[PDB]
Amino acid sequence: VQLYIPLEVIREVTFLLGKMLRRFDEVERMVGFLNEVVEKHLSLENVNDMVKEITDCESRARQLDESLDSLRSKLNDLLEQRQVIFECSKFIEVYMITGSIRRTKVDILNRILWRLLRGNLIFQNFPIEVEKDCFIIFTHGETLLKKVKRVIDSLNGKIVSLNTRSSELVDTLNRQIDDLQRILDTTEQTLHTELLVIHDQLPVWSAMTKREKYVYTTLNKFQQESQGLIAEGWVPSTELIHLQDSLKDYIETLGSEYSTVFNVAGLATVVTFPFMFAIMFGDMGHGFILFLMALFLVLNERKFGAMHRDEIFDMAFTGRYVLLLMGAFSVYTGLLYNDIFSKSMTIFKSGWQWPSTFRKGESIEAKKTGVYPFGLDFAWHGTDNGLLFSNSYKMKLSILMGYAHMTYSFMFSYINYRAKNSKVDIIGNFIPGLVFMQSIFGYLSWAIVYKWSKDWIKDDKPAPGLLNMLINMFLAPGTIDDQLYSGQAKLQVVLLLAALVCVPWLLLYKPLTLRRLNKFNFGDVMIHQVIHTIEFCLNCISHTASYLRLWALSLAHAQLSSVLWDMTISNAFSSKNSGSPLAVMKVVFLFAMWFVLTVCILVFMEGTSAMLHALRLHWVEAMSK
Amino acid sequence: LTPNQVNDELNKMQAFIRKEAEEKAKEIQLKADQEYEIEKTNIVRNETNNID
Amino acid sequence: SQKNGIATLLQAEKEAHEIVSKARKYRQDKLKQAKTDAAKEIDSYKIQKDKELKEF
Repeated sequence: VQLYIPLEVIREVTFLLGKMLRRFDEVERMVGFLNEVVEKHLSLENVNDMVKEITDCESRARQLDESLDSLRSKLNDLLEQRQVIFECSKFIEVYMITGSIRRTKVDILNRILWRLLRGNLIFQNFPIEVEKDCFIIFTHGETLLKKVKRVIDSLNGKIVSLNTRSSELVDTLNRQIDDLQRILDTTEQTLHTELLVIHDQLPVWSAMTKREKYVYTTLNKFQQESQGLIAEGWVPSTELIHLQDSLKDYIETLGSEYSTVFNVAGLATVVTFPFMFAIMFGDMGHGFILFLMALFLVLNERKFGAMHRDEIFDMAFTGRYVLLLMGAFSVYTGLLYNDIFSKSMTIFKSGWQWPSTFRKGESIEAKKTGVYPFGLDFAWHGTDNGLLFSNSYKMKLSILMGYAHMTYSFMFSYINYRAKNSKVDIIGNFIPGLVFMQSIFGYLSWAIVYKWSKDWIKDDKPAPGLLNMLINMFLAPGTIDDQLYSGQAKLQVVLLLAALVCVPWLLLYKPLTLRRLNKFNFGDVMIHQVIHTIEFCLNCISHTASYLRLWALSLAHAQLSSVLWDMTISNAFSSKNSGSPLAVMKVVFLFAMWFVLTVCILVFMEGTSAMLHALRLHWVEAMSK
Repeated sequence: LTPNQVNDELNKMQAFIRKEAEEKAKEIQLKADQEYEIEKTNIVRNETNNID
Repeated sequence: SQKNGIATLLQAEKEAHEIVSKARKYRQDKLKQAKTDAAKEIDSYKIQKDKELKEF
């Protein structure tokens, strides 16, 4: 859009747009000086009279600080002169030069005076307690006495000649140390009196300048053509009517009759992201721990809101409601599985009974009595082929839930093209996408359910393989080795032709009917639709195989929680030494080793990976349809 | 907002614009009356002293 | 009536300028008059002096 702001209403429109320069650089420097002194120890008139009290106080604070550090230096110049008298009357009590020097130059002054006077000196040093040092020279002779002083005064040594007494200058110097220390105690008291009205006022003086400089930096970006600024810049289309309703009401409510000219997926995430998390993170024990450490942050969200959060805990507390749902769904799905710290729950009645009379150590099967009511069955726990059944179940679970997520997020594209009122986009992208996706992987997801529906043992029919059914649906059409339903060989040809007819149709409908409605770059539409067709037909295969990470990370979580239990607390269970101190400290130490490993790996450094994988399943597999 | 409301805002704005311009122009011509008299007074006094 | 009103306001500020200028020209003229009417004011006082010489 393009605004036109007159000069009468210019600051008001700029401060309105802010809510919807060397001067304030200098004043920013002065507020920085006031911020350094404390650490060291609006209308135009309402800014113009507060910049006055910034400057009028910066001046007195600078002169009072510069009359304080230069007075502290004069104090130390007398405290260094008292010590070189105290440490050189002591040397006589145990042609000589006495003075002060920095400690880093004592050795180089010793070497220069030893190279000047060839020998001929007795050089001492006594540390004054920047760090400094005293020195005594004993220049034995003459004619170099004014030349030793050109060594001392060159590298900033301050000679202290006394020539009267070591007890009469000390009184006249202590009569100045305290007399100047009282001036320190006066001016520093005045300093701390001045800083009281400033330390509680700097967040106003600073925050005025930080936004006033920000106003003028933006006002430099405008045009200034014909005694009126032209503001050209970007605004989203949702906020156009908000600008045209807020700028119109504001210029009229203040008078000044010269009007301006104004020319020109996280809502399905809220359930699916914790649920796609929970499919990978399936356990009632780890899920209850994560729900509990989330509910600790939800119930304490008032004490943690008014608190400084570092980045990791700001990440953890900003999402205190993503983790509550990620625990609440993990309890549900780990009650669907029998996985409570990788153990089973014998809640309901089993659908499998074991034989009563069997030899010890032999391999036995179970006879099917019924079906387990809610969730997976608990007679698959200590089972040799239980992992094959869990592989089949979780693979087909991942296929069906990825199919459901993709065909749910693909309808939002139709709702978008319907809200845009573009039937060309509907018939060019949604329908050839719908009857391409549903004719292949909708058929796969239907075939999984239909194989689950049939018995295949009471019927005495071979159970078909569904991998080499979809392999043979594209390679050898019409040839069905294991028949899955009546009329399969002729319906799969119809579905194959319905899928293959939408590869030219999705690629050729929209550019050839945008070209027909111009009777616009045809090269920018045809190449884009070829890329869209290749990308979509690739991704329909590439995402239904990428949703199998819901089975991958679930298998990884279940097997790691099993082989951690089996290494830690399956060793602690023994019917020998019942009640012994060693046999109970064994259980204590192995429970501690189990619990810290579960919390450190299987919650924090495993559920974070499950969280990020349910995140990329939204960012790519759902937010591309 | 709507055509009645933007025009109501217009009427108010030009009312202030026009009024202010009237006051500003008034003060310049009011100082003009005055400056004519003070200057005339001085010029006339100097000459009357030469004449006298 | 949005872009019909903007046109009225751009005009009004121009008019505001002009109203002010009309007064600004008037002020400059009133100063020139001060010198001229002061020059006319002196050849009426020179005859008021000559009057009282002839009377004398």
